[PDB]
Amino acid sequence: ASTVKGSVDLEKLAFGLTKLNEDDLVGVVQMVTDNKTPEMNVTNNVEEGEFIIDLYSLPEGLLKSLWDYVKKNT
Amino acid sequence: VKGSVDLEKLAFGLTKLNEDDLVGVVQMVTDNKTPEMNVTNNVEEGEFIIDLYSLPEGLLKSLWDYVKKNT
Amino acid sequence: SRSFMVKIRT
Amino acid sequence: RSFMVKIRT
Repeated sequence: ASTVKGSVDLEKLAFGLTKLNEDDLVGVVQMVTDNKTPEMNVTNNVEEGEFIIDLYSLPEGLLKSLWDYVKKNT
Repeated sequence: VKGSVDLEKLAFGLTKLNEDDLVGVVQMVTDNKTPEMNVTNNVEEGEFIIDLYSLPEGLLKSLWDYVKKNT
Repeated sequence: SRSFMVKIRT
Repeated sequence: RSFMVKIRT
């Protein structure tokens, strides 16, 4: 149940995030950060180089935009 | 990675800057522009596009230090 | 409730 | 040879 929100397969989205080139992965981090709401669980540990996100905390519209971006850039 | 700087970490860190602190990145890059740097400021579109691999190692270190200080 | 954690690493 | 970053308003 935790793997689909708003008809977006979050596991498929997460698999696709891994295939992005490093400069296109930064674009995902930008899209998440630029659209951040308080309900979104997003942690950017800058010195560690890790960006931690609860995909289920994201609004359906943003998930759809992230999934479209991931399909476009893989 | 170029110099002592992980370019991907630098890029991730740039995303965490507040909008007013991003202006300081644009300032620092523009103030230190060399021909070999690939830097575009599309002013009317509000876009600042840089090849991090094209930046000299000293500027990358000062950028990384700025990012650590302001995030 | 429901969660799906992703750790995007450099 | 490139790592493009686009800072956008």
